[PDB]
Amino acid sequence: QAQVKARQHITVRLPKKARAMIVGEITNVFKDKYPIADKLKVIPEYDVIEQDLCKLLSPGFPKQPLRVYKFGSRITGIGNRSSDLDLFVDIGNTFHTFEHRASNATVAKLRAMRKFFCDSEDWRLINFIEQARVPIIKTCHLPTGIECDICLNSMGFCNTNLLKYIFESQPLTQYMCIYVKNWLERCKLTEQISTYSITLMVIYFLQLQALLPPIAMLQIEQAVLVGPWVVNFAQKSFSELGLQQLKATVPVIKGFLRNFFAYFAKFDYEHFLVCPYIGQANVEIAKIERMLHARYSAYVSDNPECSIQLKKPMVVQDPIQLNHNVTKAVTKYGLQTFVDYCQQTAELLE
RNA sequence: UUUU
Ligand SMILES: [Mg+2]
Ligand SMILES: [Mg+2]
Repeated sequence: QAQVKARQHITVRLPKKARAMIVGEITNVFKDKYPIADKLKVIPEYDVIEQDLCKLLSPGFPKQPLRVYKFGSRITGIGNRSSDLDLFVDIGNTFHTFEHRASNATVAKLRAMRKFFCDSEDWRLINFIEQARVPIIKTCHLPTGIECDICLNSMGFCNTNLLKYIFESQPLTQYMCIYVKNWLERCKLTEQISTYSITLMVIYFLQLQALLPPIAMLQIEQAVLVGPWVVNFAQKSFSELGLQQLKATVPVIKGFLRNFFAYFAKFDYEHFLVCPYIGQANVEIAKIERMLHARYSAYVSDNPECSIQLKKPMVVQDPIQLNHNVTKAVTKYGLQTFVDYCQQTAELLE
């Protein structure tokens, strides 16, 4: 539904559902959605899901290692009761193996898992996505009714741990991510700009305010790796880095949110990228690849096809899987819509 | 293009 392409000189209007949230009192996140989201980091239903996954799959893979990992918005603390649950099933100590493109061994495991879900009475198979970069099974866990995305890739679990450390260290980050997440949904932009992408933009914004560390700062070398990617981070106390941990009040949340939207309304996406790995302002698309760690340089030297896709309208770099522009699918019209909504949202916050 |  691109009116933007036809009338690029016209600001695409902020949807009313979004307008009414922004214009309305922001207290909902501070007093209602945050307690829900915090409680959803741990609930008994997750245990049932993990247990049922082990019961279902252990026969098919008779005596090999099997371990289930939870990740996604629920685990980091920005989920809601309708959120799905993302799960990484490690079969055969596959955790530390990174697959740029899903290997045949990986895809083979996924096809076998599919049949178990159909046959089982406890699960309802929804989708089988072998073609996606991260192949997943979408299935409903009928006992709890919770929709699950099952994958064989450990990177999601790894960046969920990073997010959880950030949120707990600097709770303002969590409040902001819950707000922009709901904003994104009311703006109907989730198909282009994901919740995860906007979380990285919030973290990067807060890094520029000297309230969060650069992720590279937390990885000075021993290192834990998933292929060429450094997935461990030093859980340094923010006091040790001089980072003050703010008391998140409605006024302070509202001020950072307004500055967040204002910043990305005026951000130069043509020459710069969102870079929580470097965590410094004005990180140029032209110089980013030379600022990455030796394992990336080594990895792209032998595999140039695996380098980060920088020839896109919007570049947001995953701070761990440094070869991943998480906004690579955003179109110039989708970006323009995002910019317009940011602009109009910043105004409504004053 | 589809998890994060
Ligand atoms: Mg999820
Ligand atoms: Mg999911």
